[PDB]
Amino acid sequence: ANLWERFCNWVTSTDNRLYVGWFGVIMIPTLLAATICFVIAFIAAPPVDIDGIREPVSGSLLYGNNIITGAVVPSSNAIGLHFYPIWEAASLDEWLYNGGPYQLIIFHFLLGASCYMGRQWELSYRLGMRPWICVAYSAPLASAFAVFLIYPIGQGSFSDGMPLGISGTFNFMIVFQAEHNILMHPFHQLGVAGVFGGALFCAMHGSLVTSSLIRETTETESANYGYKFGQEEETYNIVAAHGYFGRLIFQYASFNNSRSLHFFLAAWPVVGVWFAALGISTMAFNLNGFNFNHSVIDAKGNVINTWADIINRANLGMEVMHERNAHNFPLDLA
Amino acid sequence: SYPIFTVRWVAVHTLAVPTIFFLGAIAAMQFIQR
Amino acid sequence: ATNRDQESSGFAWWAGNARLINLSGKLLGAHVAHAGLIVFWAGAMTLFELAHFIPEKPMYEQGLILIPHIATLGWGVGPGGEVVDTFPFFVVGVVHLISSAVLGFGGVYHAIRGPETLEEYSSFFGYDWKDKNKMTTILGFHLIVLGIGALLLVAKAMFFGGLYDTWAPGGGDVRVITNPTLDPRVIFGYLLKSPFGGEGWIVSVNNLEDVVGGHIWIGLICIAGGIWHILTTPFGWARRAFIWSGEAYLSYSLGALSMMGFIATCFVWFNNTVYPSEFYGPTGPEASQAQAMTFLIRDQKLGANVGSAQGPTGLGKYLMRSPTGEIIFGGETMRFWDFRGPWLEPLRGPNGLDLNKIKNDIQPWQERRAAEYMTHAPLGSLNSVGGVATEINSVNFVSPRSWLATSHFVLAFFFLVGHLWHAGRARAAAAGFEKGIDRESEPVLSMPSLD
Amino acid sequence: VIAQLTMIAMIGIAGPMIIFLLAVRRGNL
Amino acid sequence: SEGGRIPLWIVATVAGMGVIVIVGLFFYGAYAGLGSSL
Amino acid sequence: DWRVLVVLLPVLLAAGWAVRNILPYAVKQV
Amino acid sequence: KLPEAYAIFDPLVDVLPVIPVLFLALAFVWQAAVGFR
Amino acid sequence: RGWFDILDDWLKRDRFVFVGWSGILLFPCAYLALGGWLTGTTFVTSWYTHGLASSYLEGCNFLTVAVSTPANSMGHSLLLLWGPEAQGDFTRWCQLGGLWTFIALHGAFGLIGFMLRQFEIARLVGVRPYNAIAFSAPIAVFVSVFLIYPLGQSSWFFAPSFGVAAIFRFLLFFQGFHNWTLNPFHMMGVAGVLGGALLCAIHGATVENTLFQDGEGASTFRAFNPTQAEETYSMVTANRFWSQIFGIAFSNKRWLHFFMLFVPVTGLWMSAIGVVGLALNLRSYDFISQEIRAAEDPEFETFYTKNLLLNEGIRAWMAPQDQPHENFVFPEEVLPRGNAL
Amino acid sequence: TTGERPFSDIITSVRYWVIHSITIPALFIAGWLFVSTGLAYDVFGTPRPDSYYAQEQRSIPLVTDRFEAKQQVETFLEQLK
Amino acid sequence: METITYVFIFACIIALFFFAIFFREPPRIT
Ligand code: CLA
Ligand code: CLA
Ligand code: CLA
Ligand code: CLA
Ligand code: CLA
Ligand SMILES: CC1=C(/C=C/C(C)=C/C=C/C(C)=C/C=C/C=C(C)/C=C/C=C(C)/C=C/C2=C(C)CCCC2(C)C)C(C)(C)CCC1
Ligand SMILES: CC1=C(/C=C/C(C)=C/C=C/C(C)=C/C=C/C=C(C)/C=C/C=C(C)/C=C/C2=C(C)CCCC2(C)C)C(C)(C)CCC1
Ligand SMILES: CC1=C(/C=C/C(C)=C/C=C/C(C)=C/C=C/C=C(C)/C=C/C=C(C)/C=C/C2=C(C)CCCC2(C)C)C(C)(C)CCC1
Ligand SMILES: CC1=C(/C=C/C(C)=C/C=C/C(C)=C/C=C/C=C(C)/C=C/C=C(C)/C=C/C2=C(C)CCCC2(C)C)C(C)(C)CCC1
Ligand code: OEX
Ligand SMILES: [Ca+2]
Ligand SMILES: [Ca+2]
Ligand SMILES: [Cl-]
Ligand SMILES: [Cl-]
Ligand SMILES: [Fe+2]
Ligand SMILES: [Mg+2]
Repeated sequence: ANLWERFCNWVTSTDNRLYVGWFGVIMIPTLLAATICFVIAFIAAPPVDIDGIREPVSGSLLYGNNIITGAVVPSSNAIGLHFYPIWEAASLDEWLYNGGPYQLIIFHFLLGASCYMGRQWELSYRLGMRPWICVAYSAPLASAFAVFLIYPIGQGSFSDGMPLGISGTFNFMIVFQAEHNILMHPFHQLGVAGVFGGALFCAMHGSLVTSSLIRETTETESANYGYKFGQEEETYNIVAAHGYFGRLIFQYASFNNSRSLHFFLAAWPVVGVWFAALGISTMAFNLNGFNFNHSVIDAKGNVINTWADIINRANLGMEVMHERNAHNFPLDLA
Repeated sequence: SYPIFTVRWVAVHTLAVPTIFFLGAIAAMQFIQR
Repeated sequence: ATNRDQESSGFAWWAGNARLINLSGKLLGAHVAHAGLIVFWAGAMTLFELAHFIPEKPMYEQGLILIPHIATLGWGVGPGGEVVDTFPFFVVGVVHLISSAVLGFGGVYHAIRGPETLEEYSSFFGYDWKDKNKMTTILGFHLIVLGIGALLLVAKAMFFGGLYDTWAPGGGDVRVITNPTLDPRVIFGYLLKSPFGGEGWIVSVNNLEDVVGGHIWIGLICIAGGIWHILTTPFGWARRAFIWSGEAYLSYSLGALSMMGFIATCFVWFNNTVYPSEFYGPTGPEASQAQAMTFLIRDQKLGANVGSAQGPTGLGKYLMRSPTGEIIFGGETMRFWDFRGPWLEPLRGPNGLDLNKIKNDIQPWQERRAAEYMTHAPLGSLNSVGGVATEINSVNFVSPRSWLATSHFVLAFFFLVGHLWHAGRARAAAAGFEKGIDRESEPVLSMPSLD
Repeated sequence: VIAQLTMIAMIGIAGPMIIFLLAVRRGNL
Repeated sequence: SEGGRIPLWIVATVAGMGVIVIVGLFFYGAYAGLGSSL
Repeated sequence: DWRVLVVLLPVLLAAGWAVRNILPYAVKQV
Repeated sequence: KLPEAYAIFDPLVDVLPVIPVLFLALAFVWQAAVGFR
Repeated sequence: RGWFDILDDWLKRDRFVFVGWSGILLFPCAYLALGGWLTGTTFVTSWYTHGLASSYLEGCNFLTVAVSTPANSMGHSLLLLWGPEAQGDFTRWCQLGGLWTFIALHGAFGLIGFMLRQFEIARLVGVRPYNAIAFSAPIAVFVSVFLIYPLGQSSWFFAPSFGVAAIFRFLLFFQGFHNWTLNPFHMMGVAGVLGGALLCAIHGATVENTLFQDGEGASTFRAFNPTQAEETYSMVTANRFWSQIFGIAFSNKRWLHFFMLFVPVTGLWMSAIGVVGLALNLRSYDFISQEIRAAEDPEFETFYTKNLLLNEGIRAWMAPQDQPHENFVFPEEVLPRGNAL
Repeated sequence: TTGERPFSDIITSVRYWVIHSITIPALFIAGWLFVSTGLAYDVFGTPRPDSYYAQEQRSIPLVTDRFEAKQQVETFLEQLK
Repeated sequence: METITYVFIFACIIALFFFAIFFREPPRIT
């Protein structure tokens, strides 16, 4: 075989400790670049003028941050959605002042994670598997896209993309609530149903299978040793687990079919999170949460507050305080 | 061959009766004007 | 009842349309009936819009998305986009609605009455998915149809009234396009532009000559390509690259539509040429810019020297420089300096916004337009309360740009998901393990351990 | 506002009506 | 009386339509009377 | 309060009706 | 508004755009009628 | 076989809805908590406790109705119907917020009831009681948030009110006043919930995509039998796939499912600990080093200082209506605001 | 199964619908009247639209005393003349 | 010292990734 043929065989080999594959051919360098730039920036990058008003925000550890406060800071509002690679800067110092690391990292990362999804398809194909694990992964991926790419596009600036840091994430959330009332948006509510529900069903399934483990061990050893990797027999009694849960609620609320059950386990959080992503991605174009501000009115016309109006007051606090030196005109239109 | 008034029957109706009454009420409320 | 339960078809009711894969007649039925649904919504929705239409209110104050499409084509409107005659809208609606009856008729017929398979009935209309020749032929037919469509746009623009041109000198107006751009350097030039800020790829097309010429090119390209695919069969490298099956083809088209949906989202969000702001409302950038303009005008009237006014941050309160030096509006709207619009461009000089023009040349219609657009920014709630999320109820408004952008992002996303689904499945089915792993021939069991 | 509800009642029943008629006449459902 | 006399699909269709009607009424109420903001 | 009778007349007419209709099977069961 | 002549059909026109949705629901009525086989 | 044993017999009959001894506690308390919530949200105001409309009767929708907490002046009164506040008057009791304590308490005892149900059925069926054990996390969350937290504060008033938008308000209050997102116990909570969701998703998808072909159908659900001895999917293939994709993989099914119990249960428990802290205003509100630097150096800015500005806005702008018993009057000139907004 | 009649049987039986085509509308109408007669307001002490404030008042009738709260509410209601 | 600590814990975690992956106990089929 010729060199290219050999190379292809290696790339797509099912015997590599970590599968490479063609998606991996793109994934590996982009994820490495994103990772390296991220670590160096998080430790050592100078303050970044996120909002384009010459008010640099310090993100890195060496410049006064800890793990909780630190971040790689989004690129300058002056850049907006312009492409700002290293070679567009007059110098690395300019590049750093304007938040170049952020763009390098999120673009390399979004590409790399997309290829990660593709790679999940690819290995499933090489191993003779069914292909849809990658579809499950599309949910967290879509969310990543929502906060790093789509929301910036809609608002016209990567300065509004989610910061790469813990406190920065919280900042993104609070400003988001101010400007979109995301809590009153049904797609975010479906997202909450997705992750609360995912947690519920995770615990539920975990506990039901654990409850019906077939006795294979003594009391002085871990029950886990009762399962051996690759054994053909199922390790728990699903009829007993179903007897239990079916009696816990009523019989027809419970799954007797393991395939049906596991499909449910996949579908609930995945769909919920799909809607969370779509929530962010559509509030990106300012179609916002329900607004029931002053919706209840008495016979004279006095406003009768509901809990929605209290929410509105909180949001007002966030709105009037955020980016306190950036607005010169009365409406925050992006 | 089947009983009518069972524990299940009771449970069902303790939920269903109030539910229909309540839905009647909320329906009526839709025509209240300030 | 052939193939209409799980036992015989292999497919459960919730995947029931998968039972149609090799029943070309019934499948034809499903498709023509669906086309009927589409045409039906076009017509019905148009009539609904027209019934709810108050001509002296901006379209975008009235939750309209189709009438704007008709108006952009030059039908029904005059200078400034004023509605001068609603009858064309009425015609578009009625004719689509009438046509949907025909399509639905054919669809219902082929779906539950006509030959369930077409192959024994007609070698022309029959097809095998694995028959690469026939597939590329049908593909060819439809390419020719698409080319014809694009040429219909060209013909409307050049020989049947023209198009609404928001950039028309003296103000927006319907204009006949007489010198479409034919230069490939320009046309495909758009195709090679960055999608990033200040570039915008094909979304940046900003004059009707380029649009029309583009559709001339696309029309010829599609007709040529269609003939090509009728007359040829896929080459070897193509054969070895693709999966050749119904589900595979569906997956390819789903990928395509996902891409187009994203592209359209951006188009309606940024572009104000083929989506005139007169009909669709101002873009986000446009409204933000308009606010800056509005208060520059107000404060300058009050005696402010807006060129030298230093804001709190040290940057100009009204005016500042872009990173490449052009004079642009200050405040947050610094992000939107790539915006271009017929109401703002007269203030623009070679170095950007011109201070002398700003001081001496701003017209009342510009003030008006900036105020209108500032106060119809594409922000609003799901129950259509216009404004920022903290605004009180009063104004019933969500921009058509928001409706269109959000809807098509949702659809494009789910169509990407659908592409992954049906591509992965097509691969697995073609290789023959879509139903699961063969216990007696489990591939991993024949592979050396990882460690 | 009565005619809207009447209309949607006629259309809305038109659907299930086809199914019902065919089920009765033991048609090719 | 005997079970199965009324087809489960008819029951389902009618029940479903009823649900759509009452929910429809509630959404109507969002725009009229109390809670309409008007 | 006449309103409680005007309101709970449907409930008791319903209860009475179903009692009337299910009485023989109820007696047979009991 | 529609041309005056057609105005009597205003309620009908208000209801038409929703009809496509009905087809989706119809698919389920139909499936229930054949027991989701 | 005396009356106790006869009763035990009847309680444990295998009927459509199992009753059990635990049912005697569970069903009345769960029924009264659900019913109380529906009654309150349908008919009952919050005018006299919060200055809020909160019912369908008043014009609220599903998102905005709530059964609201009592007035702050009630303190932590049990607020019993026959108690010294309502004195047996049902209407006044509703007006004073009696339904809130009614629902919280019947709810608490209902949750006890439900977990007892889990033990009882597990014991009767012959399984290990890990489902009950896992249910301890819901308990910890309910008890810390609805009971301990307000008991630490001035009154029941600052407990969450039972409603959608009301809960959203609870969230925003915790951000503005407690800086709750900064709290490492909440963070562990988040890690447990999102990690739980991740495990749910990935496990479901993995099982569904390593299925053995056990039938001829393209719809593969029918090719399973609850009574079958064989694993329905390939653990070996699953293991190789994830080993080559992520670097590591489960190889032990028992450990896998125990872990699925462990992550979200532990997460919720940690969040509970944090809320118990917030009961005493024992917050993770600040980083002292941050504040010392920022106070001395007007050019030092991080996302932490940014978020505190947001909190200060929330507090000033929400307190007067959210805390009406305080009679706050904040003149315009003292409201914190950035430029223009 | 657990001895009860299948729901499929019951809800598709003629007798079931003879019973419930009466009992369900009756209940619905009862709730309707509970609202339309105004009884709901008085049972639960919920303000009608004209009973949140007296005509020139703009102060919420907030309960401020735990043990004479009842009397406070009564006073507040009298204050609507 | 703070920075050194943060980066040190992070570094130990990465090292741990390496051993958990390439020096895991190999799964063995029975
Ligand atoms: C746009 C949506 C759409 C369309 C066009 C189709 C089309 C089709 N489906 Mg699919 N399907 C759909 C959605 C759709 N489906 C949905 C949402 C589901 C999940 C509920 C399914 C689940 C499903 C299953 C399980 C099966 C199908 C089957 C079919 C085919 C045969 C139908 C048949 O013989 O029934 C007979 C139905 C009747 C006799 C009742 C009347 C039906 C007609 C079409 C009603 C027309 C109403 C219309 C207003 C009339 C206008 C007249 C006017 C123009 C003059 C047909 C091509 C079957 C198939 O593939 O067979 C090979 C099959 O087994 N479908
Ligand atoms: C041109 C577009 C297109 C076409 C022709 C198909 C065709 C097919 N799909 Mg694919 N699919 C698509 C897009 C498409 N899909 C998209 C965009 C997604 C992402 C969600 C999928 C995800 C998907 C999955 C997971 C599966 C399929 C399957 C199939 C096959 C069976 C479909 C069926 O009978 O469903 C019957 C229809 C229903 C059961 C209706 C579902 C109800 C939807 C979710 C309601 C949506 C809400 C609505 C928009 C708004 C609310 C309305 C309400 C209030 C009335 C058939 C070949 C099946 C397959 O693999 O076959 C081989 C299958 O398992 N598709
Ligand atoms: C391209 C799609 C599209 C867009 C952008 C619009 C936009 C608009 N419509 Mg139109 N319309 C559409 C399709 C669309 N519509 C369809 C399909 C119908 C038939 C139902 C109509 C019939 C219609 C009527 C009768 C009216 C409108 C009106 C409007 C305006 C107000 C919208 C509103 O308040 O929504 C409210 C928002 C919702 C109801 C939320 C929808 C969220 C969906 C259900 C989520 C779906 C997600 C996904 C598809 C599900 C997949 C499942 C997953 C598991 C895979 C707005 C301009 C109004 C107007 O002002 O006219 C002048 C009006 O009266 N529309
Ligand atoms: C669009 C897709 C499509 C396709 C591929 C077919 C294909 C077929 N049809 Mg069907 N049919 C369709 C749509 C379609 N039809 C529509 C819309 C209707 C309602 C009118 C019908 C109603 C129908 C009936 C009642 C019958 C068929 C029959 C047939 C078969 C014989 C065709 C023939 O010999 O005609 C010969 C070709 C001509 C006479 C020339 C046609 C001239 C065209 C219509 C002029 C317009 C062209 C222009 C591009 C239209 C644009 C429409 C677009 C804008 C929407 C063939 C398999 C027959 C059959 O199945 O026998 C068993 C049959 O009896 N069709
Ligand atoms: C509906 C549209 C359509 C579809 C589905 C097809 C499908 C096909 N064409 Mg056809 N073709 C079309 C329209 C279409 N054609 C038109 C309009 C023309 C005239 C321009 C042609 C002229 C044509 C020729 C000359 C040939 C084909 C061939 C083929 C076959 C293999 C093509 C392939 O591998 O593409 C995949 C695309 C590639 C492999 C290109 C390189 C990959 C790069 C990386 C793509 C990057 C694009 C980028 C993502 C897009 C962003 C925008 C960009 C401008 C920057 C396939 C059946 C081949 C064949 O087998 O004919 C018998 C062939 O030789 N076509
Ligand atoms: C296949 C199938 C299906 C589907 C189907 C479909 C989808 C169909 C469609 C169909 C269609 C798509 C139809 C259409 C129709 C239409 C019509 C019938 C129309 C008419 C019209 C008229 C009559 C008009 C009138 C008027 C005028 C003229 C003027 C103005 C006003 C008015 C409007 C009045 C289903 C799913 C069910 C299932 C089974 C299979
Ligand atoms: C009209 C108009 C215009 C124009 C346009 C045009 C001219 C366009 C063109 C366009 C084009 C020209 C496009 C193209 C596209 C392409 C694509 C989209 C591709 C795809 C591909 C693929 C998908 C592949 C894949 C693969 C790979 C990569 C590897 C191997 C295997 C396979 C094959 C699978 C303008 C703008 C001027 C203006 C406006 C109007
Ligand atoms: C244009 C026009 C027209 C046309 C019309 C049409 C075309 C119609 C159609 C219609 C239809 C097409 C209808 C349908 C309907 C449907 C429905 C109404 C359904 C419903 C459903 C439901 C309710 C469901 C339920 C269920 C079941 C069944 C099972 C599962 C569960 C559930 C519950 C989901 C006319 C003639 C008027 C004339 C004038 C103009
Ligand atoms: C509190 C109290 C009590 C109790 C009472 C009770 C127990 C009640 C109950 C009540 C009830 C028990 C009620 C119920 C109601 C219900 C309702 C009101 C419902 C509604 C529904 C709906 C609205 C639906 C919706 C939906 C969903 C959910 C999903 C699907 C779709 C739809 C949308 C349909 C007593 C006397 C002891 C004492 C005093 C206090
Ligand atoms: O950048 Mn970030 O935050 Ca979205 O609004 Mn406007 O701009 Mn800014 O203010 Mn609000
Ligand atoms: Ca009045
Ligand atoms: Ca050909
Ligand atoms: Cl901020
Ligand atoms: Cl500004
Ligand atoms: Fe499992
Ligand atoms: Mg109302």
